[PDB]
Amino acid sequence: TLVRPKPLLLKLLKSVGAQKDTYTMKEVLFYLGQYIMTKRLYDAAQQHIVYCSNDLLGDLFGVPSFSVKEHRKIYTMIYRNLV
Amino acid sequence: ETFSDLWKLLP
Repeated sequence: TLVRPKPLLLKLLKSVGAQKDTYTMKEVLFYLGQYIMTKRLYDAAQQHIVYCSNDLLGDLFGVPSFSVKEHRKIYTMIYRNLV
Repeated sequence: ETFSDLWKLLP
């Protein structure tokens, strides 16, 4: 089943090329991954940590940083931004 | 451990 992103998540996915209004979780994760790489939000010395405190992604997820190794927490954060 | 590799392990 497709999901519908809330307006701010949708803005972020659109900034990396997404064109739809509805997505699979696989597509949201992909785009979110592209976004973090493009804006260089990961620590280049400690790659599993994403520092989003001064970025839109911080506003979206409500956290200053997060770990890519904490899979359950990433999905929780994404889910709050889906209808 | 690279971001790209590690992110691909989410699903």
